[PDB]
Amino acid sequence: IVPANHFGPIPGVPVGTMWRFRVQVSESGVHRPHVAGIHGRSNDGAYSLVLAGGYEDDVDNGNYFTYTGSGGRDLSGNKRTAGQSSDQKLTNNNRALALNCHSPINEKGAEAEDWRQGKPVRVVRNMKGGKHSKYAPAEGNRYDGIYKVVKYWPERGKSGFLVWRYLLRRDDTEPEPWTREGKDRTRQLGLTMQYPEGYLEALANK
DNA sequence: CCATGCGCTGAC
DNA sequence: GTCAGCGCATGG
Repeated sequence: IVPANHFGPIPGVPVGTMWRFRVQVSESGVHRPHVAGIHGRSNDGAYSLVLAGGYEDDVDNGNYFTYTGSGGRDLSGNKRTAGQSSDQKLTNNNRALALNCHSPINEKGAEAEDWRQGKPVRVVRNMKGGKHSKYAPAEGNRYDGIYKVVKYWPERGKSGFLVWRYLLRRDDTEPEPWTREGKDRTRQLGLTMQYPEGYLEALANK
């Protein structure tokens, strides 16, 4: 298996692979955190991210998307998500993702000199993003391939609070799973939704 | 030890 | 559709 700080595609996991739950995506190594949208280390970079419609400032255009950093929220009361109530900061996961950009870390944001030389990020799209994106899968989670950070910057989001934004652009030879070519490949590879052991059983009875 | 957290399940 | 809160993994 690969280390937790592995950059790039996970061997044996082609674009198009699908998992019903986040813990399954974690177990595969594609996106380790089972909750966080970003998996990264503040002195290395981000290895992967998940688009799940969790942040109102995200803009999903398929091969291109504007991702929002995490944080800027009050999670007291043992919460995992909430609306924006404070300015986000270029720290922890947010800092890791900015490091993927082919440019020195910049507190005011930056643009890549040559975006193709930036560190790769494995991208997963979750069905919940389907509320505003036509690229989200109908069910579960789907690995969509490698993307790179073209630029990142801070600005006031819909809430009026400062949020960090990142422009990601796809850089993968495997076809996008939402195109005719991607669907054909998924079919040819016989990829199907992965469910936990005995999940469907208990699911039906519910 | 402690902060973070783009989930998930059940009760309206 | 809202919404309250819990275990756990990862990073530091």
